[PDB]
Amino acid sequence: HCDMTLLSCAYAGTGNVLKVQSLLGHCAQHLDKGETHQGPAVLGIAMVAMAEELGVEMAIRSLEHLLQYGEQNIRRAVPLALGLLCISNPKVNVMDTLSRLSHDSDLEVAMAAIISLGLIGAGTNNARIAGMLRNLSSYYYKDASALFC
Amino acid sequence: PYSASIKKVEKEIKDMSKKVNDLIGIKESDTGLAAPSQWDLVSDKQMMQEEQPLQVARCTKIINPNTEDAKYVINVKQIAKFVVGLGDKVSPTDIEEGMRVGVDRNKYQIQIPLPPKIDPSVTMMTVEEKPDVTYNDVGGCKEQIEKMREVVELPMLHPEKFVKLGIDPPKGVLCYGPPGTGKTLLARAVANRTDACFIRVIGSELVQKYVGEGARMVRELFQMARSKKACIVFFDEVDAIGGARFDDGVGGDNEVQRTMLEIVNQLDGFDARGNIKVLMATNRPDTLDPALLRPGRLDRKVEFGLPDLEGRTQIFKIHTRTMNCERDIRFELLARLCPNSTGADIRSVCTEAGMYAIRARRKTVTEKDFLDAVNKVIKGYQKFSATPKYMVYN
Amino acid sequence: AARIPTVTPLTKCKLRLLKLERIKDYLLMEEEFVANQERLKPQEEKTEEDRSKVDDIRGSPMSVGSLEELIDENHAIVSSSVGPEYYVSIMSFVDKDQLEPGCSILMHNKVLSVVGLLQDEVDPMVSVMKVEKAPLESYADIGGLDPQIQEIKEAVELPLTHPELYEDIGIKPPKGVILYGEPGTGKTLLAKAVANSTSATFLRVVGSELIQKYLGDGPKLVRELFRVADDLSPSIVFIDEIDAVGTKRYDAHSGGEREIQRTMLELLNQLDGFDSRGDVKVILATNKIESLDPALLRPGRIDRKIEFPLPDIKTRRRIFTIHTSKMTLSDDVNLEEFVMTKDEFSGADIKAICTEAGLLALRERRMKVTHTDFKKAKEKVMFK
Amino acid sequence: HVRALKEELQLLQEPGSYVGEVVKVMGKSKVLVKVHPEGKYVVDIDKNID
Ligand SMILES: Nc1ncnc2c1ncn2[C@@H]1O[C@H](COP(=O)(O)OP(=O)(O)OP(=O)(O)O)[C@@H](O)[C@H]1O
Ligand SMILES: Nc1ncnc2c1ncn2[C@@H]1O[C@H](COP(=O)(O)OP(=O)(O)O)[C@@H](O)[C@H]1O
Repeated sequence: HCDMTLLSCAYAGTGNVLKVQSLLGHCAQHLDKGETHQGPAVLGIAMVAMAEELGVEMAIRSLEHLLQYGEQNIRRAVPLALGLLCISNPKVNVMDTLSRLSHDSDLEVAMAAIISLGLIGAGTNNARIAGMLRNLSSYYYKDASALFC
Repeated sequence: PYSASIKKVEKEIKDMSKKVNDLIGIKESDTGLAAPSQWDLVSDKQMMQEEQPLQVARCTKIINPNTEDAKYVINVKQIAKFVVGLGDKVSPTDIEEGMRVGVDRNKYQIQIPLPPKIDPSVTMMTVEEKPDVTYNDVGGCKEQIEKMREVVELPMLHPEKFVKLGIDPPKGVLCYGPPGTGKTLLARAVANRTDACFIRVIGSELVQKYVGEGARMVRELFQMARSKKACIVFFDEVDAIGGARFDDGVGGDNEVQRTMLEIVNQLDGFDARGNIKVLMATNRPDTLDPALLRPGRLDRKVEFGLPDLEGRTQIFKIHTRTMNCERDIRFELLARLCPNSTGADIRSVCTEAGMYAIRARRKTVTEKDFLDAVNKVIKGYQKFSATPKYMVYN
Repeated sequence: AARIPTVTPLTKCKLRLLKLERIKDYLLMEEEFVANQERLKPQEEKTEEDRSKVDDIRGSPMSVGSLEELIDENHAIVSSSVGPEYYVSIMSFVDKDQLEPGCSILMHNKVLSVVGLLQDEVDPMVSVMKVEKAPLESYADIGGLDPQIQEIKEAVELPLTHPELYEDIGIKPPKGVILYGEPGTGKTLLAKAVANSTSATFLRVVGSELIQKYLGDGPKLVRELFRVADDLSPSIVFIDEIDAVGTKRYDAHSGGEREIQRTMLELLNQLDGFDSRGDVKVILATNKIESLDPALLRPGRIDRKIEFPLPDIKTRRRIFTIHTSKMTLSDDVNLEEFVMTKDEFSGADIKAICTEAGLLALRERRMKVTHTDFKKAKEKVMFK
Repeated sequence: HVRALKEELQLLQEPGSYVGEVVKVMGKSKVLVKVHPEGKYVVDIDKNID
């Protein structure tokens, strides 16, 4: 965890493709229950990719692939990483992915997607984000934590 | 500068992609085989479950059961008849006499019921995809549109007024007019408009070879319709299925009479079709038999003719909704320059105007271009024009 | 296979290199993920153990059946080739995309479960009408008229030339072009150029071929031609000799006039029926259009009208200079002498005269053709 | 000769051989031929046939 966090913060905003590939390879390794090391790797991938628009797009595609094939920890981390990639930039594809994720059975993934949606719409006052947040609040009336998020 | 540096790297990656995909297995092109990553389930258990668990249970036809007991009768169309019984996984209320079902391949006992055979001859004749004809694209027949909707859509759109009013909704509609006057262009509209199933019976799609092999198709179509909740069966070129009975001397032109009679019977009387609305379209209705056109089977007799003065303008406005033409064109002058032309003629005029404009150099249509196109489509192609020989409906 | 269709870069920009590097990285990650499955739990060869187990599970002897319905949930209803209807289910390798009536479904030999599909390589109607090779040379071999060469090009090839020009104008290609002209006008010669230049599938239909002997057959032939051409690919199907719809009466067909009428109605329906035929073009020609059914010509079924007149006195020169390109003719005669020999010498007349002159030169085994050979061919051609 | 003759005793004991006419052949020794009264089917090939 410490090593990957250091590597991520070190190369954040540098766009070095080799480090992104190394992080992806680290994520691709199936790990026994107990290791939370994948989430920091995904966040570091997002941090390295934020620098370039092409980097942002390839990171979004890789995050979609990881979500399709990722573990529970990777599934929880992907919404936060993709929200980081598109802060204050409501890209329609990312918003739709977050809308799909916010209805996941796992509550933690739901709150992660909700927080990513809030981050993406921060300061833009997007009507679509407000509407989907209203729909989620209506859905999650019974859950206190989900309503809080 | 590094022209060979990038092309070689790309070629290496492209070759390696196949060199690595061949290591999992997608090759060995078969003749109807699925992907090894598509039948994986049946390897030792699923195959031993998809195969060892089940039996063929060949399907056959039932005759009737015998009272005082289960006493069901087994009958095979091509194998043999036999006294058999159903399986332990069936109910005794559903013992339909004359029902297609399979019996235990060994026990010769019906273990699974089945729906009636589809007779693929009348199963292929379902729409399954509405045409791209919308209401806004069939302008020029507003009164006919309202009349057709009152029979196909309005009665089913809000089935509360008709019950409160206390009158049975009108039964069907026949659209007979000069050729090209917009019959199919509206039938496709009806298909893409409502949601109830629409069956397209091409007037030639009922004349079978053997004696009576055609009428059976009518019964099959009628059953496939009555099977669903609500159906609207649109038959075109209804002038072919049957015109009338005129037998004299040697028996001729009679077989079509049997087909027409069978179509009428399934359409009227003896527990009629009920929740099935007919929408026919003849182009030479002069020969239609008195019985078919008699009210109660095709009550509505809407007619679709040539737009007089404003129909042509509406056709020009609709069929030209996606043509790059000069805004200073006077279409109404064109609608007045076509004394008696068909709507398909208007669409062809818009097309020819597009072609002429694209011909030499222009990028947008010109009023003079549409004028020149009219001079050829109507004033030049008038030799046949298809109108004079069918205007009298004969 | 269809990994990435983005080639818009078409240059040495860094975007193309970045996309290729990302694709390579994704492929490497997938390969690494897949390799560990065998490294940790191979559990089998995965190359031949699976194929052998499939062969030993599915009935080794697979029969030639016929699918007749659709049962999605591990079931299917078909008839045994002997005749007995079967309730064979779906197997693991079913790949149920060809679940249509007629395709033979291969069942097991032990339990007769669906083992394999039946690859179909027949298409009898299409084959009895599919053009294999180009008929003739380029359009330059037609010669003389080219009043329809541009028109026919716009009607057929122009849609296939670059279908954005008609797209940018906001219209679709013309419906159909019917080539009517004097007997031997070269209409078939026009289809020759259409085929030699054509790009998509083309079907040839003999005019009498639509009228069959058994009642109800002709409509079936028309519907089958429509299915074959449309269901095969974008096509240009020419039903030559359309006048044979009712002009000629034969005793082979059981039905009388109400059979040619039914065939014509079926053809009209197939041309402008109640569905989307797709991207299919029709080019038919006739020599006696005075009797053709008026409904089959209304704008909407056959749109473009093309008339072919006899070769012009100025066009006759090009026709002659064309049909005699490779002939070693002696300079004794001048073609213009026979150019006006016939008052109404059609295009076929020039070819007949040239062939007769060649034959006459052949009878004497001479090397060139003399004026007398042409003189003797002219009388034998026009005068009979 | 006698050993053969006694061998034909069991030769005529085994079941006969059906007649076949391959309408279409398939790669890797696949055969779909016309059964006399039945039809066709998918099968494999023998060990010593080109
Ligand atoms: N009122 C209309 N609005 C729009 N398009 C129309 C109209 N009338 C005819 N058309 C055009 O007519 C064509 C389809 O109608 P179609 O010619 O098949 O009618 P029809 O009377 O069934 O012909 P036929 O009886 O000869 O088969 C299309 O090109 C369509 O755009
Ligand atoms: N330049 C030409 N113009 C017209 N016809 C030509 C020309 N050159 C050759 N022909 C002849 O035209 C005929 C093409 O068939 P076609 O005239 O359409 O027959 P039909 O009219 O009987 O269907 C052939 O006999 C061919 O030799």
